[PDB]
Amino acid sequence: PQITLWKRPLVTIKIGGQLKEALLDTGADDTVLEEMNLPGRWKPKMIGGIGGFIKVRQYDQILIEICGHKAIGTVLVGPTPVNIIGRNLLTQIGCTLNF
Amino acid sequence: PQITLWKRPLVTIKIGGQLKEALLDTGADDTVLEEMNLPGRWKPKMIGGIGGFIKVRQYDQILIEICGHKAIGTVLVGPTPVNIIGRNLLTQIGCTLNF
Repeated sequence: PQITLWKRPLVTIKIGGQLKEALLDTGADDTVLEEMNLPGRWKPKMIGGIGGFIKVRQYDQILIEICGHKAIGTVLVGPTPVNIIGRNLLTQIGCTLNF
Repeated sequence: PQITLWKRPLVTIKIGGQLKEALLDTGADDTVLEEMNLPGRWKPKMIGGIGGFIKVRQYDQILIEICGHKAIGTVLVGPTPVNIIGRNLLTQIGCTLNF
């Protein structure tokens, strides 16, 4: 799919049996999702953005279907107001920027 | 140019006669640059991201050369640790996401 940018690049994702909307974000090193329950063992971690760092939980090898393309990777969970699909997963679905 | 995402999508921009590096960011509604001097008249504004909002100065119709492609649009200036090229300018250079 070719996605233009006049609107926020929001896509449908499926994780843990749940359906959600997430932002395909070229400016995020990592993938960070709003609060939700995931497969158990996690490591503490912090992430920075504009205006301040937040604490998040890091889960490894998590399956995530992004607009129909499966990918497994590290997923962080914490107090972000929007679901963010970062480069770690964008590279897995073969996503690129073009102009 | 086709840009993959294994590394941060940083490009060379030219603004106000200055050369800088900026992040092509699909997750930013606006374009926000680190502190710098611009063409005079500006309006106050705030932007939110992960962990907290910051105050910025909004400048209108600012010329900006992004990796060789000129674009004129609104550019914000404030305390961001990285130069961010948002969707308002990404649409002007015909930038799209593809997978």
